[PDB]
Amino acid sequence: LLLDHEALSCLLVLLFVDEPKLNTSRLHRVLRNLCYHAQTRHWVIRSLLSILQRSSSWLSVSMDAALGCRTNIFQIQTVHIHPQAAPVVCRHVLDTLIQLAKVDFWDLLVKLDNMEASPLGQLMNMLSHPVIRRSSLLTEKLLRLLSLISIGLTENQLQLSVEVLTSEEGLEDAANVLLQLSRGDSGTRDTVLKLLLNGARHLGYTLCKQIGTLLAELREYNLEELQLPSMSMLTSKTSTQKFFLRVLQVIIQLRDLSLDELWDMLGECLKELEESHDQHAVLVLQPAVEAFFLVHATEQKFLRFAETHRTVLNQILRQSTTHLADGPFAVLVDYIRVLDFDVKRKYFRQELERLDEGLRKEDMAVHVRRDHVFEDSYRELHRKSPEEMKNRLYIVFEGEEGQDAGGLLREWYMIISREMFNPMYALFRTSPGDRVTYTINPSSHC
Amino acid sequence: LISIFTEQELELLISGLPTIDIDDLKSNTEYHKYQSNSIQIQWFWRALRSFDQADRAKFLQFVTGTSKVPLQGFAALEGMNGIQKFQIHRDDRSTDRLPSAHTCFNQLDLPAYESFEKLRHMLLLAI
Repeated sequence: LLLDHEALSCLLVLLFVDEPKLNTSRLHRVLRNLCYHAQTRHWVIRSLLSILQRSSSWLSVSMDAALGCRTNIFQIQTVHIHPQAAPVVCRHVLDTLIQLAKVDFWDLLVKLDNMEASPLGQLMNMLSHPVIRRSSLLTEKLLRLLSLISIGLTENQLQLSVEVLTSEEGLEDAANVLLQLSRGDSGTRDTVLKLLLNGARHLGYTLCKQIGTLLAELREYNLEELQLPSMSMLTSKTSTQKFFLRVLQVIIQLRDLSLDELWDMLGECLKELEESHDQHAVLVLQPAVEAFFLVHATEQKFLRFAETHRTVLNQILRQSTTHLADGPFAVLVDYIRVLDFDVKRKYFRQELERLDEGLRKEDMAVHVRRDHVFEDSYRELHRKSPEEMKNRLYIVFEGEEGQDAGGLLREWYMIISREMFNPMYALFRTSPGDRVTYTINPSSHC
Repeated sequence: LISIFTEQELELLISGLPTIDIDDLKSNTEYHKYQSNSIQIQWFWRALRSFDQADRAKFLQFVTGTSKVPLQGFAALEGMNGIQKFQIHRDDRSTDRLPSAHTCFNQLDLPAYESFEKLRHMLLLAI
């Protein structure tokens, strides 16, 4: 017992007073070291959790909460935290709890003033409480905390509502929580999968309603650029598209949702956007298309889709910087007629760079004489390895002055592509019919 | 990884997309049974103008057998028997068959397709 509960309570009052200078990381390391003693840890945490629940004269601490409102953090009449100060008391307590997760208090507190895995249930209930449920910051911190601890039905419902309602880092911590919980028990796996599916079906139903408004307004726009207001609730960063896609990416991460009324009307909507002679107008359905190809094309219907929307899926991919062979649309690598030339060229150049990404590439000299370049290159290079060829070649012409290596390389390559078709090497000969093309010379055995 | 390209696209990848002076091609077009003011020909020029650079190059390769543009212009377009201009022939067979090419004559046989949309679809599927 290094410290008693009054000295710990005096330290814990520091979590309420919001002073920027105060080193709260040092205070967290003090509480962490004190919390190596199991009974101290347990009392500290039970007090911090009572502070969160109570957030949802020496103790006369006036915090500026809003304009013209300087609240007293403590109301003593049984000790309450004035709800204006609460979000800061919550923020400091969740900041401390994140460190304790990496590794009575009120009655003591008034006595002054007159002078991991079990409480996970409380922290999952905490998501329901309004000061937290409002604040994206407190939600992100609490989710980070749960994501650390994770290493019942309502508590998972409250974790999932964090996805069906509104934080990309906080929702990736929610993905970590929901996975690592499902790793725990097959029964929590099952209940969280089926309740994700329930939420994804709600999101899908209202997304089909929204796309139905979009399609109707595109009909009413044409039958007499696209800034249909029905588009706004799809453009939104917090659109049901992004909620639906997030939930499906978690579902598919748990797999290791029947909606043809959505998918066929996404269909006719895409077809009516493409027929409406606007191009980026498709992109307001890109995440619904990526969801379609997530639910379908499991690690056919997606092939008929990529055919009937071929030029549309190409507009999608061409606009997207998502690298074709790391995103969801990688499956279509093998059905290649469904992509544009320059899409396939980009895929080529990036996947080639992916395979050779382990190679450090150097610069490498090639010393040639202007009158023999072809045979000098053959001698220098024809025994070089492919990875040495993959080095950037710079060409030095004997005794010539220095010049720009890029222009000199382009010239050198041009000269080579000419010398290739000199009959003196007997490598290539013109088609006797066309007389401008070239094929392998059957007289190269000379 | 190279097998993602077509036989056209590998040529266009190695030698690059050419810039086609459609006015030079039109200036070096021969109409045999179509005429320069036939509606299918106005559709042809509208279609080929509407095709992007890659589908234009794929057409030139389809009908001439190469993407190579003659330096002097299509007036210097070579064929089997000396300089042969580009040429469009009306294919008097049924118009439910694709256009057909004889690249050594730089020759296009083109059925009298009934509409711009259908002609464009058939040409785009051929190229």
